[PDB]
Amino acid sequence: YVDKIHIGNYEIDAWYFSPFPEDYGKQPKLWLCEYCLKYMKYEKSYRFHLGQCQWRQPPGKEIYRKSNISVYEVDGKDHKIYCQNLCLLAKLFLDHKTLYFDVEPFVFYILTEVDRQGAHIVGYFSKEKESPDGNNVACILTLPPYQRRGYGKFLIAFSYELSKLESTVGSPEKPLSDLGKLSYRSYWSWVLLEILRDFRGTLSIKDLSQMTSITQNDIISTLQSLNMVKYWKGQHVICVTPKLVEEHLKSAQYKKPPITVDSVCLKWAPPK
Amino acid sequence: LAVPSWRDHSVEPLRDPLENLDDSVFSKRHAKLELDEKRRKR
Ligand SMILES: [Zn+2]
Repeated sequence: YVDKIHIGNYEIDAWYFSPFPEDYGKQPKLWLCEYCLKYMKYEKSYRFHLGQCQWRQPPGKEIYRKSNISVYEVDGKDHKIYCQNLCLLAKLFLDHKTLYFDVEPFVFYILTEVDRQGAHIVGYFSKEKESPDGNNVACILTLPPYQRRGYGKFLIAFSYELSKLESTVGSPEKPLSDLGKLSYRSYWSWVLLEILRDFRGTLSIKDLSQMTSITQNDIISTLQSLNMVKYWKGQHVICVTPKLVEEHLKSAQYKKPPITVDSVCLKWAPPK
Repeated sequence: LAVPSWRDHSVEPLRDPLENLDDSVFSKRHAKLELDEKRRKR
């Protein structure tokens, strides 16, 4: 059982088992390069690697840059080892995550804090290029020392900005971490309340779906938890009132994400 | 603990110095588990 890793300037306690291969899985501590994510069992390997490795960012393409955060798009087929290493890293903090080596069918979006020293990984989500159910996120993770800062909700918003450009709806693929579960609920609720506040709730479920790329099922689910939807005997109807929306946007429970995605800062289109 | 945590540790580079960090090494080490994963999915 790997009890902790050293990556960049942090030693982080592992939350869960991760199948680092062969003998690496038996080590009580592993050392990861914060840029290329290669794992090592010996401190000296790490320290030598520090001065040798010339990576100061994820591989792949920087597709987002706003202030000190950038997102890098990494295709599992172009940078297989990096992505395998990312998944093994993720699994240390992800209970329910199940593939980590068959990365070719995935694209990975790596969230980074950028300083003069480089672009530092703080989290990611993976996305199955060809989802038969149209899942727009497979797994999502903020690394522990960066949690509680809105990075999870940023990545979730980001996944929908991609879906919007693809002109489709999309939903995360079960299962999600419990923290992911709460970030989705919070992000969906805010997004829908923002719209129902500004449109005076005069739109259909389908409309909302088109405006946000949140699937109709997930919109309905969110509106139910908000007590703002009713099954008219054939279909779901939005039942919103000024009181409901105001006293929801008030309770600090529902707050704007501290970090939001600026479409103008996203330079990306789907493949073609 | 029941509540995993983290801490600031600095390590200095080692300039003039057992594991091979070549991509080659990783692809070899990972090759089989990839196949295993592909099969289980199939
Ligand atoms: Zn490296």
